[PDB]
Amino acid sequence: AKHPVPKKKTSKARRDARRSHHALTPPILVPCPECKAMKPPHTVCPECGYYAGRKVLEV
Amino acid sequence: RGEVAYSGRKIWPQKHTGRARHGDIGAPIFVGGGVVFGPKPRDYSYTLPKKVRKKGLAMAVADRAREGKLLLVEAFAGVNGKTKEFLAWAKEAGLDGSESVLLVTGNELVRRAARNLPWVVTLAPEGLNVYDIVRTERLVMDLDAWEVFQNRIG
Amino acid sequence: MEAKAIARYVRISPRKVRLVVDLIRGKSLEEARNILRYTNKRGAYFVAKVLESAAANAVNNHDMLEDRLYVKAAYVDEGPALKRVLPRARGRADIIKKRTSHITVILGEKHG
Amino acid sequence: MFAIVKTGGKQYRVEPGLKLRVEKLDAEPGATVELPVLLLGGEKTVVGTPVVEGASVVAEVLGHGRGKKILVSKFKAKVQYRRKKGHRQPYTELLIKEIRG
Amino acid sequence: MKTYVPKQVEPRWVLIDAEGKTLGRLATKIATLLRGKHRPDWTPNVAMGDFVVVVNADKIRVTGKKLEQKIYTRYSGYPGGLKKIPLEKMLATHPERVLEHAVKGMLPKGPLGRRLFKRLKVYAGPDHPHQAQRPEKLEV
Amino acid sequence: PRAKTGVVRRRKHKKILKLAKGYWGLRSKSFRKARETLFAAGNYAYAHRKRRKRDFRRLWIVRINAACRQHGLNYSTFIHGLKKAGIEVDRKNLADLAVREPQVFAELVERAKAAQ
RNA sequence: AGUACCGUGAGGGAAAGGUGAAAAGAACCCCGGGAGGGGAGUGAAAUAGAGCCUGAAACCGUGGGCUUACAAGCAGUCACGGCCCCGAGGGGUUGUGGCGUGCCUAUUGAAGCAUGAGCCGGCGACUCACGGUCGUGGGCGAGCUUAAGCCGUUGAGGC
RNA sequence: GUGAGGGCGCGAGCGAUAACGUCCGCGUCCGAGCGCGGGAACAACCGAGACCGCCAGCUAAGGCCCCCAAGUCUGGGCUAA
RNA sequence: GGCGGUAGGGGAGCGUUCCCGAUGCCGAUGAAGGCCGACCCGCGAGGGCGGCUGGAGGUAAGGGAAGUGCGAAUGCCGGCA
Ligand SMILES: NC(=[NH2+])NCCC[C@H](N)C(=O)O
Ligand SMILES: [Mg+2]
Ligand SMILES: [Mg+2]
Ligand SMILES: [Mg+2]
Ligand SMILES: [Mg+2]
Ligand SMILES: [Mg+2]
Ligand SMILES: [Mg+2]
Ligand SMILES: [Mg+2]
Ligand SMILES: [Mg+2]
Ligand SMILES: [Mg+2]
Ligand SMILES: [Mg+2]
Ligand SMILES: [Mg+2]
Ligand SMILES: [Mg+2]
Ligand SMILES: [Mg+2]
Ligand SMILES: [Mg+2]
Ligand SMILES: [Mg+2]
Ligand SMILES: [Mg+2]
Ligand SMILES: [Mg+2]
Ligand SMILES: [Mg+2]
Ligand SMILES: [Mg+2]
Ligand SMILES: [Mg+2]
Ligand SMILES: [Mg+2]
Ligand SMILES: [Mg+2]
Ligand SMILES: [Mg+2]
Ligand SMILES: [Mg+2]
Ligand SMILES: [Mg+2]
Ligand SMILES: [Mg+2]
Ligand SMILES: [Mg+2]
Ligand SMILES: [Mg+2]
Ligand SMILES: [Mg+2]
Ligand SMILES: [Mg+2]
Ligand SMILES: [Mg+2]
Ligand SMILES: [Mg+2]
Ligand SMILES: [Mg+2]
Ligand SMILES: [Mg+2]
Ligand SMILES: [Mg+2]
Ligand SMILES: [Mg+2]
Ligand SMILES: [Mg+2]
Ligand SMILES: [Mg+2]
Ligand SMILES: [Mg+2]
Ligand SMILES: [Mg+2]
Ligand SMILES: [Mg+2]
Ligand SMILES: [Mg+2]
Ligand SMILES: [Mg+2]
Ligand SMILES: [Mg+2]
Ligand SMILES: [Mg+2]
Ligand SMILES: [Mg+2]
Ligand SMILES: [Mg+2]
Ligand SMILES: [Mg+2]
Ligand SMILES: [Mg+2]
Ligand SMILES: [Mg+2]
Ligand SMILES: [Mg+2]
Ligand SMILES: [Mg+2]
Ligand SMILES: [Mg+2]
Ligand SMILES: [Mg+2]
Ligand SMILES: [Mg+2]
Ligand SMILES: [Mg+2]
Ligand SMILES: [Mg+2]
Ligand SMILES: [Mg+2]
Ligand SMILES: [Mg+2]
Ligand SMILES: [Mg+2]
Ligand SMILES: [Mg+2]
Ligand SMILES: [Mg+2]
Ligand SMILES: [Mg+2]
Ligand SMILES: [Mg+2]
Ligand SMILES: [Mg+2]
Ligand SMILES: [Mg+2]
Ligand SMILES: [Mg+2]
Ligand SMILES: [Mg+2]
Ligand SMILES: [Mg+2]
Ligand SMILES: [Mg+2]
Ligand SMILES: [Mg+2]
Ligand SMILES: [Mg+2]
Ligand SMILES: [Mg+2]
Ligand SMILES: [Mg+2]
Ligand SMILES: [Mg+2]
Ligand SMILES: [Mg+2]
Ligand SMILES: [Mg+2]
Ligand SMILES: [Mg+2]
Ligand SMILES: [Mg+2]
Ligand SMILES: [Mg+2]
Ligand SMILES: [Mg+2]
Ligand SMILES: [Mg+2]
Ligand SMILES: [Mg+2]
Ligand SMILES: [Mg+2]
Ligand SMILES: [Mg+2]
Ligand SMILES: [Mg+2]
Ligand SMILES: [Mg+2]
Ligand SMILES: [Mg+2]
Ligand SMILES: [Mg+2]
Ligand SMILES: [Mg+2]
Ligand SMILES: [Mg+2]
Ligand SMILES: [Mg+2]
Ligand SMILES: [Mg+2]
Ligand SMILES: [Mg+2]
Ligand SMILES: [Mg+2]
Ligand SMILES: [Mg+2]
Ligand SMILES: [Mg+2]
Ligand SMILES: [Mg+2]
Ligand SMILES: [Mg+2]
Ligand SMILES: [Mg+2]
Ligand SMILES: [Mg+2]
Ligand SMILES: [Mg+2]
Ligand SMILES: [Mg+2]
Ligand SMILES: [Mg+2]
Ligand SMILES: [Mg+2]
Ligand SMILES: [Mg+2]
Ligand SMILES: [Mg+2]
Ligand SMILES: [Mg+2]
Ligand SMILES: [Mg+2]
Ligand SMILES: [Mg+2]
Ligand SMILES: [Mg+2]
Ligand SMILES: [Mg+2]
Ligand SMILES: [Mg+2]
Ligand SMILES: [Mg+2]
Ligand SMILES: [Mg+2]
Ligand SMILES: [Mg+2]
Ligand SMILES: [Mg+2]
Ligand SMILES: [Mg+2]
Ligand SMILES: [Mg+2]
Ligand SMILES: [Mg+2]
Ligand SMILES: [Mg+2]
Ligand SMILES: [Mg+2]
Ligand SMILES: [Mg+2]
Ligand SMILES: [Mg+2]
Ligand SMILES: [Mg+2]
Ligand SMILES: [Mg+2]
Ligand SMILES: [Mg+2]
Ligand SMILES: [Mg+2]
Ligand SMILES: [Mg+2]
Ligand SMILES: [Mg+2]
Ligand SMILES: [Mg+2]
Ligand SMILES: [Mg+2]
Ligand SMILES: [Mg+2]
Ligand SMILES: [Mg+2]
Ligand SMILES: [Mg+2]
Ligand SMILES: [Mg+2]
Ligand SMILES: [Mg+2]
Ligand SMILES: [Mg+2]
Ligand SMILES: [Mg+2]
Ligand SMILES: [Mg+2]
Ligand SMILES: [Mg+2]
Ligand SMILES: [Mg+2]
Ligand SMILES: [Mg+2]
Ligand SMILES: [Mg+2]
Ligand SMILES: [Mg+2]
Ligand SMILES: [Mg+2]
Ligand SMILES: [Mg+2]
Ligand SMILES: [Mg+2]
Ligand SMILES: [Mg+2]
Ligand SMILES: [Mg+2]
Ligand SMILES: [Mg+2]
Ligand SMILES: [Mg+2]
Ligand SMILES: [Mg+2]
Ligand SMILES: [Mg+2]
Ligand SMILES: [Mg+2]
Ligand SMILES: [Mg+2]
Ligand SMILES: [Mg+2]
Ligand SMILES: [Mg+2]
Ligand SMILES: [Mg+2]
Ligand SMILES: [Mg+2]
Ligand SMILES: [Mg+2]
Ligand SMILES: [Mg+2]
Ligand SMILES: [Mg+2]
Ligand SMILES: [Mg+2]
Ligand SMILES: [Mg+2]
Ligand SMILES: [Mg+2]
Ligand SMILES: [Mg+2]
Ligand SMILES: [Mg+2]
Ligand SMILES: [Mg+2]
Ligand SMILES: [Mg+2]
Ligand SMILES: [Mg+2]
Ligand SMILES: [Mg+2]
Ligand SMILES: [Zn+2]
Repeated sequence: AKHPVPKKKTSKARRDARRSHHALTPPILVPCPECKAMKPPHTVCPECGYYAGRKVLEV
Repeated sequence: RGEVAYSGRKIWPQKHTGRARHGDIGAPIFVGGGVVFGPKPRDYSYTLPKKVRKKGLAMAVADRAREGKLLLVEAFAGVNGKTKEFLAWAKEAGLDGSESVLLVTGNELVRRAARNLPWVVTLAPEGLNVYDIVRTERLVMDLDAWEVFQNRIG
Repeated sequence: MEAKAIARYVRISPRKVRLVVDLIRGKSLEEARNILRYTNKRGAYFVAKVLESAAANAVNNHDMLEDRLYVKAAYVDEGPALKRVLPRARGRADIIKKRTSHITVILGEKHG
Repeated sequence: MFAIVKTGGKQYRVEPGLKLRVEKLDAEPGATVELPVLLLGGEKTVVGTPVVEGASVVAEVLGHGRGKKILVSKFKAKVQYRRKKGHRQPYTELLIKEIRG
Repeated sequence: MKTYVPKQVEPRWVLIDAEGKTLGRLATKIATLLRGKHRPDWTPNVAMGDFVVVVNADKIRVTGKKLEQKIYTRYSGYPGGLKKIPLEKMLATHPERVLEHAVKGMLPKGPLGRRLFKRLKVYAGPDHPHQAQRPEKLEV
Repeated sequence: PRAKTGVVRRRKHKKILKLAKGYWGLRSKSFRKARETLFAAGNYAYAHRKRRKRDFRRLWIVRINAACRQHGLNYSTFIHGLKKAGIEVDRKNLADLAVREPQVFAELVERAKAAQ
């Protein structure tokens, strides 16, 4: 290895075009069928402690 | 660069450093270093030919005479070292203060009375010069001052 | 009417918090609230604090209804840098820039 | 009815009531001048050889002016030769009064 | 006075029979027609040429021994990927491509030249499908 | 007395950067790249305002040629006919007649044919 | 400040000034753990709020207009067209066509696969003394001129 | 200031009737005309010495079937490669 | 009638700092500086003018004197890519 190195400073255009795929995707949330609170699917509701229509965890 | 207050050590080696070659930080290429061809104490005085000075004095008084702004007086009535007395004397002699006057006389009392006016420049006769003459719009002199001026230009 | 809130000198990299700010711009206040709540990023905390301060400003200061609030503007600026020394091999000294952010959120009323 | 007139070294097609910038003319503003005709067209067609004899276009000089400044600049590489000149072409404004056949 | 720049006009459709004609001598005329240089309102920055339909391109003729000697070439980008096809095999496999290449090589390069080439329709055999456009038979 | 740079260099850099409005990237943002691009642009402008006359003349010739070939002859035949006839109507107005007043151009074509 | 920092040591040796006329330096309330901010309040002014006069440039961002996913480029220029703005005119933008080998330095010759430069801002290089030699503006002219000093001035000249 | 010249033509020498070789003479051009037209492109080959402007005209070399401005121009002959 | 131009010779101007002009003049009805302009004068360097910022200085005609104009020195210091 002979220490590869950038040949030219990247133009703002090129670095931002490279970053064109960096946008976050927003979370995935559904309403809990008990307290109607938005929560991730297939998780136990952290606002009421219910999942599959029963208590599992003290909230 | 020799007068600056730094040492003369080479900051880093000549070669194989990656930086640029340099000597000491007093070099004028550095910030805070010496200044190339900076001004030193000088003497801007020179000897102007004497006849040129004398002829220039003559010519300045001659210009003010040909203009009609020249006036000779014998004495100064009753001014004795007070600005108000000189203001009265000048009002009577036709000096309202709208033109700057060069008063030249041997009487110290008159020069003391007049020297604080914003439109009056006082001079002893032996100190007549072409600058102060061209400076002012009118020229007033003693008869003694006139005689010693004739004796200087002679 | 608008209601803005600014968190200045937030010790985090702008390019990092902007990623989360871009997630909530133009969204309704409740949408933005849940979105920030379940966003797996460090700047989610700070954007959430700024959004809540803005909503409080709106309600308690500019006569705006809570159920009418949305994120009209939302931008991060870059603040001063905390330059630290980082020792590398062979006696060389690097400088790490610990950046800082100025989060700004501006809310308005969505009539209708 | 139109007329191809020649002035300032160049030929323009004019019609009555047309404003036109041509090269500068030695003529006081508001005065009137006759422009030669090389070809008359429209209702009738007479072809100049090279001009037509008894035909002239009467136009009224509206005034004189200077055009939009052009920055003519010359640059010669590796030789430290650079030149900057501003140029404003003097013109005259004419309004075509009538076509005199 | 400025030079007249035409408004976008309706282009005219033109049909040409290639049968028995000389390849290049017809190709130059097809290209001129595609340019719009036969119209007195011609402009170089717009596409205003004709739509040229060609039939019986399979019956083009050519001088000399060019049947076995003219060699079209294609470099596929790989090592040794140089295809050399003679005119005979071309006429017997993709005969309209002969005229297509002869015309494409005579239009300007760039985007406008490409769309001008898109305005030409070459057809082997006597039949074409552009009966809807109703072309005008031209004796070039 | 000491005359430091002060205010001048910034004003000269701003003058050169104003002319650079519209250039790609640093060619409008860096004073030096701006200056280089402006050297190129100025030489381009001189040479191209020279070449524009030939450009337009060549277009005029193409149009006159199309109109002439609509009437039998070609461009060269037509210009020879004009030269012999005595007609000194330039090619700008000639194309303007070829498109705007085809009857006058047809009359010119007639005089050109007959003038040989 | 001969400080911090560097060095065993002799020794080297920085950066760093500015709110306002007056602290009148923001009580109290609101979100927040705090920081920070939002109202209130002070002020002629608070993008004068202490990270404080003026606040340029590179540089990072939000919004708006024009434009961009079949296209070959020292990135411009010339022409035409479309869209947007300000009211036979002009500005902004760029679709297509034409033309077009960065700058500096060094060389017989560089776009050059020869040198230098990431970019911006500030610092950065033909001077001074004395003598000489030409030319030039004056003064005097077979003459021209004083040096050190002395007197006077306190930016007055004279001897 | 320069006292590193270089290409081309002619006359020679050196070289192998070799070199974008080398050394002189006469000339020219580049250098400094890497400004313009031609020669596909190209300092020195051909045309020609760029004060600035014009949507005017005439020519030079070179060109006139398409790219590409102008003749698929006229008369005679040769070539089939 | 002349006016491509490297080395180089000469000519004419612009601008920066300071002094005489100035116990004057401009200035809170807004100084210098900063951000814009498609407006005017000048071939040009530049000078005007108008709007915004700025909050206290600036300085004519005509002369004088220099620490007087930056894009490169693997320049120097700082800031940010
Ligand atoms: N009498 C005199 N020579 N006076 C000369 C000037 C005195 C003093 N410096 C003044 O102007 O008031
Ligand atoms: Mg290895
Ligand atoms: Mg590797
Ligand atoms: Mg290894
Ligand atoms: Mg590897
Ligand atoms: Mg490595
Ligand atoms: Mg960048
Ligand atoms: Mg960019
Ligand atoms: Mg990229
Ligand atoms: Mg961007
Ligand atoms: Mg709970
Ligand atoms: Mg030193
Ligand atoms: Mg020393
Ligand atoms: Mg020392
Ligand atoms: Mg020392
Ligand atoms: Mg020391
Ligand atoms: Mg030492
Ligand atoms: Mg030393
Ligand atoms: Mg030593
Ligand atoms: Mg260095
Ligand atoms: Mg040094
Ligand atoms: Mg030193
Ligand atoms: Mg110093
Ligand atoms: Mg110092
Ligand atoms: Mg110095
Ligand atoms: Mg020195
Ligand atoms: Mg001394
Ligand atoms: Mg002395
Ligand atoms: Mg006094
Ligand atoms: Mg006075
Ligand atoms: Mg006084
Ligand atoms: Mg005085
Ligand atoms: Mg997430
Ligand atoms: Mg609330
Ligand atoms: Mg490590
Ligand atoms: Mg080391
Ligand atoms: Mg170690
Ligand atoms: Mg870095
Ligand atoms: Mg860093
Ligand atoms: Mg004329
Ligand atoms: Mg009209
Ligand atoms: Mg004109
Ligand atoms: Mg004129
Ligand atoms: Mg260059
Ligand atoms: Mg150069
Ligand atoms: Mg140059
Ligand atoms: Mg045809
Ligand atoms: Mg053939
Ligand atoms: Mg097929
Ligand atoms: Mg081409
Ligand atoms: Mg300087
Ligand atoms: Mg400046
Ligand atoms: Mg300037
Ligand atoms: Mg400025
Ligand atoms: Mg642009
Ligand atoms: Mg840009
Ligand atoms: Mg320029
Ligand atoms: Mg040209
Ligand atoms: Mg020109
Ligand atoms: Mg010409
Ligand atoms: Mg014909
Ligand atoms: Mg002719
Ligand atoms: Mg003619
Ligand atoms: Mg040690
Ligand atoms: Mg120690
Ligand atoms: Mg040491
Ligand atoms: Mg230091
Ligand atoms: Mg203060
Ligand atoms: Mg204070
Ligand atoms: Mg509190
Ligand atoms: Mg709290
Ligand atoms: Mg709380
Ligand atoms: Mg607080
Ligand atoms: Mg807040
Ligand atoms: Mg507060
Ligand atoms: Mg108040
Ligand atoms: Mg006020
Ligand atoms: Mg402000
Ligand atoms: Mg302030
Ligand atoms: Mg600051
Ligand atoms: Mg500030
Ligand atoms: Mg202040
Ligand atoms: Mg700030
Ligand atoms: Mg800024
Ligand atoms: Mg944007
Ligand atoms: Mg497309
Ligand atoms: Mg394709
Ligand atoms: Mg190509
Ligand atoms: Mg190119
Ligand atoms: Mg427009
Ligand atoms: Mg064209
Ligand atoms: Mg283009
Ligand atoms: Mg190139
Ligand atoms: Mg070298
Ligand atoms: Mg070399
Ligand atoms: Mg060499
Ligand atoms: Mg290079
Ligand atoms: Mg390269
Ligand atoms: Mg070297
Ligand atoms: Mg270099
Ligand atoms: Mg570096
Ligand atoms: Mg940059
Ligand atoms: Mg700089
Ligand atoms: Mg010298
Ligand atoms: Mg000195
Ligand atoms: Mg000297
Ligand atoms: Mg001398
Ligand atoms: Mg004398
Ligand atoms: Mg004499
Ligand atoms: Mg004597
Ligand atoms: Mg030499
Ligand atoms: Mg020698
Ligand atoms: Mg040599
Ligand atoms: Mg020699
Ligand atoms: Mg020789
Ligand atoms: Mg040789
Ligand atoms: Mg020779
Ligand atoms: Mg021969
Ligand atoms: Mg020979
Ligand atoms: Mg042999
Ligand atoms: Mg030879
Ligand atoms: Mg030989
Ligand atoms: Mg040799
Ligand atoms: Mg030799
Ligand atoms: Mg050269
Ligand atoms: Mg040389
Ligand atoms: Mg020559
Ligand atoms: Mg070049
Ligand atoms: Mg070249
Ligand atoms: Mg050439
Ligand atoms: Mg060529
Ligand atoms: Mg060519
Ligand atoms: Mg040449
Ligand atoms: Mg001709
Ligand atoms: Mg010929
Ligand atoms: Mg050819
Ligand atoms: Mg021929
Ligand atoms: Mg082609
Ligand atoms: Mg053609
Ligand atoms: Mg023939
Ligand atoms: Mg064979
Ligand atoms: Mg000449
Ligand atoms: Mg010259
Ligand atoms: Mg000459
Ligand atoms: Mg001056
Ligand atoms: Mg100062
Ligand atoms: Mg001073
Ligand atoms: Mg004063
Ligand atoms: Mg004052
Ligand atoms: Mg006043
Ligand atoms: Mg006020
Ligand atoms: Mg100042
Ligand atoms: Mg200005
Ligand atoms: Mg002035
Ligand atoms: Mg204000
Ligand atoms: Mg101002
Ligand atoms: Mg004061
Ligand atoms: Mg000033
Ligand atoms: Mg002054
Ligand atoms: Mg002056
Ligand atoms: Mg003076
Ligand atoms: Mg200096
Ligand atoms: Mg330079
Ligand atoms: Mg340069
Ligand atoms: Mg470097
Ligand atoms: Mg390096
Ligand atoms: Mg470096
Ligand atoms: Mg490098
Ligand atoms: Mg540097
Ligand atoms: Mg530098
Ligand atoms: Mg450095
Ligand atoms: Mg640095
Ligand atoms: Mg970084
Ligand atoms: Zn729940």
